[PDB]
Amino acid sequence: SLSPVLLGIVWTFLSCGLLLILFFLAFTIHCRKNRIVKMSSPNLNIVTLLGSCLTYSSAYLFGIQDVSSMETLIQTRLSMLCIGTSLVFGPILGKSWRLYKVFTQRVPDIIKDLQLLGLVAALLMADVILLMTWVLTDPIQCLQILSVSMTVTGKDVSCTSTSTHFCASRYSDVWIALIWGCKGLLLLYGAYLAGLTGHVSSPPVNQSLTIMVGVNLLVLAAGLLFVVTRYLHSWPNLVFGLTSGGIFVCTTTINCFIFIPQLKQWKAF
Amino acid sequence: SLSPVLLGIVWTFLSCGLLLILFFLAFTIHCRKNRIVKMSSPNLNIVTLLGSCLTYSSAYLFGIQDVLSMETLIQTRLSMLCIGTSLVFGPILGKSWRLYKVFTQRVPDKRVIIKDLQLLGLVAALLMADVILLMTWVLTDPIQCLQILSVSMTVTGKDVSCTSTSTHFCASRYSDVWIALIWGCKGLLLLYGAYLAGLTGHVSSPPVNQSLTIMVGVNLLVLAAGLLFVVTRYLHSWPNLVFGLTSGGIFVCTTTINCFIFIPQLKQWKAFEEENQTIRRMAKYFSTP
Amino acid sequence: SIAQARKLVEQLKMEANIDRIKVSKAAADLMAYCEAHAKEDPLLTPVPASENPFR
Amino acid sequence: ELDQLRQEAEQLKNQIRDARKACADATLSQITNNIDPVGRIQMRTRRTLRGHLAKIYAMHWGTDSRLLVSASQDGKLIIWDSYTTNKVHAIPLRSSWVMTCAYAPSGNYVACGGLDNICSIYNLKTREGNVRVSRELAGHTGYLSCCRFLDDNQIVTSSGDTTCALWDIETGQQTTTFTGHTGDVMSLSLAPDTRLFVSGACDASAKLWDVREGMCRQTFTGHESDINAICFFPNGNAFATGSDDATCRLFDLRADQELMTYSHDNIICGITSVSFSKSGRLLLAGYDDFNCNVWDALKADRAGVLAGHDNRVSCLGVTDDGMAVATGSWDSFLKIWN
Amino acid sequence: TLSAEDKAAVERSKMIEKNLKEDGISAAKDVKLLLLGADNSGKSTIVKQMKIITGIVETHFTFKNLHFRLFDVGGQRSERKKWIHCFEDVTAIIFCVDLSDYNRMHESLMLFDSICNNKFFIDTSIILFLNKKDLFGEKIKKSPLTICFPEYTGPNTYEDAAAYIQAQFESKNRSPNKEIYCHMTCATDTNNAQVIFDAVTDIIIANNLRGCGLY
Amino acid sequence: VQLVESGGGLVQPGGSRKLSCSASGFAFSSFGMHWVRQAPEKGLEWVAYISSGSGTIYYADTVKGRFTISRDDPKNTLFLQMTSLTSEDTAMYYCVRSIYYYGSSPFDFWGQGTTLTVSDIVMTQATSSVPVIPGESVSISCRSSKSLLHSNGNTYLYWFLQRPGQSPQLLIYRMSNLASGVPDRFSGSGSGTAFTLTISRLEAEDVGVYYCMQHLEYPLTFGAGTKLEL
Ligand SMILES: CCCCCC/C=C/CCCCCCCC(=O)OC[C@H](COP(=O)([O-])OCC[N+](C)(C)C)OC(=O)CCCCCCCCCCCCCCCCC
Ligand SMILES: CCCCCC/C=C/CCCCCCCC(=O)OC[C@H](COP(=O)([O-])OCC[N+](C)(C)C)OC(=O)CCCCCCCCCCCCCCCCC
Repeated sequence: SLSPVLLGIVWTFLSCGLLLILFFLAFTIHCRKNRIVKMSSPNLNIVTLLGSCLTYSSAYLFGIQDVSSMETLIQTRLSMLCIGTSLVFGPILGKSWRLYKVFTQRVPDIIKDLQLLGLVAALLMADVILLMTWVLTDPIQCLQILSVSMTVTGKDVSCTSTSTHFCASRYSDVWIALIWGCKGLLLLYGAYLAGLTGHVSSPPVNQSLTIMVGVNLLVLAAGLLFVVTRYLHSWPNLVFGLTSGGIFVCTTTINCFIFIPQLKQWKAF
Repeated sequence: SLSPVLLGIVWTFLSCGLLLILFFLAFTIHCRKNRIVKMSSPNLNIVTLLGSCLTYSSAYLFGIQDVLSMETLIQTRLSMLCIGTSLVFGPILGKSWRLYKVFTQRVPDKRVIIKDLQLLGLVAALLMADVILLMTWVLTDPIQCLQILSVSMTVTGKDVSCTSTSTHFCASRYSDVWIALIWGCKGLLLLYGAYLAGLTGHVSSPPVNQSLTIMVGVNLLVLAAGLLFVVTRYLHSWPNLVFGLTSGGIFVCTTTINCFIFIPQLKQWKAFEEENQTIRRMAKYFSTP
Repeated sequence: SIAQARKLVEQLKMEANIDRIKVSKAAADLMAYCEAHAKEDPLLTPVPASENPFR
Repeated sequence: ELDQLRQEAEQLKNQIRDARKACADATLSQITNNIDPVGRIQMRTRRTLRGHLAKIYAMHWGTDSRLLVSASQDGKLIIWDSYTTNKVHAIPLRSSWVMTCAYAPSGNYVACGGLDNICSIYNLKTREGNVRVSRELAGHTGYLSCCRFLDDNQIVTSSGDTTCALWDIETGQQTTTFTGHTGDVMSLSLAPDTRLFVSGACDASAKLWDVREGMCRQTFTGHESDINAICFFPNGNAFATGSDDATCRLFDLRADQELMTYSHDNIICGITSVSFSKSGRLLLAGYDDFNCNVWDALKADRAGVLAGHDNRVSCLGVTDDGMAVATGSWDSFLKIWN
Repeated sequence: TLSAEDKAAVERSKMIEKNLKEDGISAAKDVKLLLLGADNSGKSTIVKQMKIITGIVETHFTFKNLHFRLFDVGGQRSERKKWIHCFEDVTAIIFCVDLSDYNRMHESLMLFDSICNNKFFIDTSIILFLNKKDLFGEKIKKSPLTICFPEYTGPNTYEDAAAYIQAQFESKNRSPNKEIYCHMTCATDTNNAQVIFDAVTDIIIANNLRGCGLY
Repeated sequence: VQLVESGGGLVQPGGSRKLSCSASGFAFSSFGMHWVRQAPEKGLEWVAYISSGSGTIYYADTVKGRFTISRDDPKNTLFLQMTSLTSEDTAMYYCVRSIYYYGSSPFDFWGQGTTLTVSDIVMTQATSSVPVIPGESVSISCRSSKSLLHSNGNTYLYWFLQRPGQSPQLLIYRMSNLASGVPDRFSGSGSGTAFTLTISRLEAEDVGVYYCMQHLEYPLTFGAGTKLEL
């Protein structure tokens, strides 16, 4: 039910994004000893690229329908998106935290990359258990619902026969609210760390505009995509295109604000 | 309908909170010319307290059941919740923005003139966004109280079952659109508030600096909003639980915000009242990172 | 001091040995000149109908 | 021995006062109080010249009634084309503290001075494209208050070290020194013949000098405070006087005495600049209370109020043709009315 | 209706005002201070690391994030009411007091009483610098300070004498929008730029708070 | 103040050359410099223009799309880069300075030209071989396709004298304003589309070709040239 032209346009855009991701990964894995790239924690950024490619793969996985294994498909793509945005937004807050600590606590007077990776791993483990409880307690079982409903609002009586087919959990709002809440608290502390590391250093090493535009875009994208997924599900081309577009714009935007200053500073050196 | 003991304890707690708010209002009006209250923004504290009493009245109206036009009662409780939240979280952000501009514009001459009328204008713009969103919600898709009886014959992967579900809910037809809109606008506002709390993290003493109150309030706001949305959506067979949880969440959030705003002012009011020999008595209030 | 006193004595003689008028026409010349030159001055009766020196 | 000289001086000044009193028959009252009133004068904001980032302390008009010179505390001397609200030159000043500016009648030179005790002249018409210093005149021991051009070679400057001097630009020397004025000389005005000029000072005296000579000829007296402004009549036989006691007067050269005084009961701010109309009938006086009101040089009448200045007006100017009046304050914006 | 010469004149004007805006942006980040005091009251050696740029003397130096400019205003024997309004927008007034000269102490007190109550200096803060403290404390044994300042009691010690002089100087202050910053310093004290920097940034913060309706 | 222009020479009919001129004596950034060509046996023609700070660059009709002009203000050098040189570009190229403010004198200095060999408003003035007698009243005329008067009260027309073997020198600007260094015998007057340079008491160092210029509409128009004999 998906038009081939829309599918091709989306796949080409996501392939261009993935090629840019691979180019960034090669740049940050080759120029490790360069002063500019080493100043911006090159070993942490590999986690960001892995999260970015995971999100792009999930955006691809939104592009297939029509298989009784749709449930596994939706669970894999949603869990992949969750783990991907977790891995994207981990190291940015970690770098901001380390920059704040070396700016503040060094004045009265050192954090290694392993400590920030441990914080990132704890955050991923939280995401893993929060997804495991969802996939174990109530699955995303697809059911064919046929029902007749009588509408009596107190002034008129009418009857409606609805045959609605959808794929959703028994209590989907609990899981979306809890994942929303955990990610929102994370983005709130990220905005706090962005404020703390405000006008502290150069944008190649100071991640303040990057995290702010990423948090704002993540909030607006999540709201818009949840709205267009819940209500206008009878517009499958629109839902697929908007979901893939939101994921592509977000992932590319954060990755570009992370790595464009690095390449700009490397061009002059 | 609702249990009388829970209604009594909720009303008692909200009355105690409202009397606390009126006491803070009396202190702000009385000692407005005290040096540390003047170094805070008492006029903006008036707006914060007005939002606080609006959301306390919202929590009061959450208990009004089996009386009405209940569809209008839902509108008039949620609208005043949203307006009160705007009026509470506006002036704090304005004060933090003034602190950031005062302490990070260290240029000779060119002194910053940010009068209180500018910040009341910013709060008015935020409230204008609030009222246009609420007007669109009440005009396009109003909440209607509808009772529907229905039967559903669902089929699973291998089994067929039939359920006769009859329910009565009073909710919008496009409810999640309005929830996403208003929670999203509030979310952008509170994320910019977290940014301002970060920027002004070590800018002054806790009487003037509002980093901790912004961070605590924003975390409690997200937690309360998520929990109350879930328990309102999925627990209609437990009216006492949802009423108590909503009232307690509103009371806890508003009381912690107002206590965080006003308790250090009351603590440090004495130290800048009688002697006031030099401005060296307020040296931590001129601090910087 | 003596030089300053001599300078004051000489200077105060300069205004002493001259006098001109007892306001016989010393105020009539002002009112004569302002009447004739009032048409020349545009600060009193401007005419921005065809000239328009400024917009 | 100084007692006899002092007694002789006291007798001479008593004779002078008696001569002024006896010559004051048919006085300022009921000699000009027989004509029609000036009327109501209202001037609208035609121009609002902007471009300074400090307080404007001086302003002089060109003799073509087209170009202005405004020198401010920002170290910049902007030459304004008033007809199109336009900038012609911007001369960076070596010393930013400036209290005066002048415009040569030929349109070729502009002058400037201030707390550096130097009247620095500038050449506008050069075959290099930019304004350069032509000569720096130094030698005073006090700040310069007002400089006025006679021609392209002779400048006369009023300074605060109890002296005035006439220079020559070519060699940079003081040809004539005008000794007197025990206070600080605060303003200066040239009569329309380049022969005689007036100069007020802080010791409450408005002397009249001669350019071709080096001594005073009429020492007007009567103010009880400091002076700030002075301006000749178009005839060349009278001059106005603005002072710190909120009292603007008109004096008379022939009578050697004081004509009608246009003071008000409620005004207490000092006068900073006075100017005359083309006919001399309208007098514009600057005021330190954020205002510049007009009067009549014959009768006492507030013919209008020119308001709109956020700070104190310190320079007021009326063009040679009398077509427009320029009003400059410390709000970094100077205005031209009609 | 514009001609070609008019258009190029407008372009020249735009260049002139753009360069004016650039100069105003560059010059706004310079702190301006007005040195004052009596004769030989330590004005010439307030900062040992300053570069000098007559009517008035201007000396400038740069410290950390700001560029400083000082106006010695020495030799201006004219009336101190006609050019004070030139120095109306200064951020602070550095008053230098020499505790050694007992004869000229009352001259410094009179000058301080004059400048602290002027109409143009109602809001401008004052950074006092009680200079020459070393030889003052050396000579405080012979002179008990009551020869020049009567109506006080004390142990004729250095600390109490300095406190009394500072109290007499702050007694000439009648202003609710001004704070006088006092700092005793030696002739061998290299730490003078940091004192002025701390005082000046405190002054700027206080002025920003004043302009916003706060303190 | 002296303008020296370097470059030029032979070029293939289809190649390219990049003429360059430099100034030494006046502030370069305050002047809008022009390029004016002269065919070896014809009049003058405007080519290129760059403003102060490169804010406005104008070209002629035979110059648009083929040539370009650049200036190097830190090094005080003006560049003319020409491409596709036809045989109609065989001309001597002059560098002209011009300043623009109230009371300015545009086109007040000309540099010595560069000989190049490649192997609207219409103005036509007077005769071309007038018999000038030393000491007389000579009224060289001019004409235009429009009345060259603007609402600013400034009529725009410029008079140039080209001595034999020398660059043009400005005589009269606006309509009646003497340029600096021009003797008082030169005087001009006129009205819309009717201009006359009245030279009284003719002397030596005045023989040559006299040119007009319009400066209302910016694409510049000259005249053919009136030549003073004897
Ligand atoms: C770093 C760049 C990444 C940015 C990309 C952010 C965009 C996310 C949009 C994708 C999610 C929309 C999918 C809608 C749910 C769905 O598929 O339906 C199945 C169902 C919801 O069904 P439903 O409600 O859509 O339709 C049924 C309607 N009905 C009335 C019948 C119930 O989902 C669930 O079962 C619950 C599981 C939750 C999955 C976790 C969400 C993943 C989102 C990834 C972003 C994480 C961070 C953002 C959090 C907030 C940030 C502040
Ligand atoms: C400063 C401290 C303030 C603390 C207050 C924070 C707590 C807020 C709890 C709100 C409780 C919602 C009550 C739901 C009522 C209801 O059922 O309406 C029916 C509908 C939804 O119905 P329903 O889903 O709840 O139940 C019917 C179930 N059924 C499946 C059949 C539909 O709600 C709406 O339509 C609301 C429209 C939007 C109105 C917005 C309300 C204002 C919320 C508070 C202000 C914003 C502050 C929070 C933002 C923070 C962001 C993280």
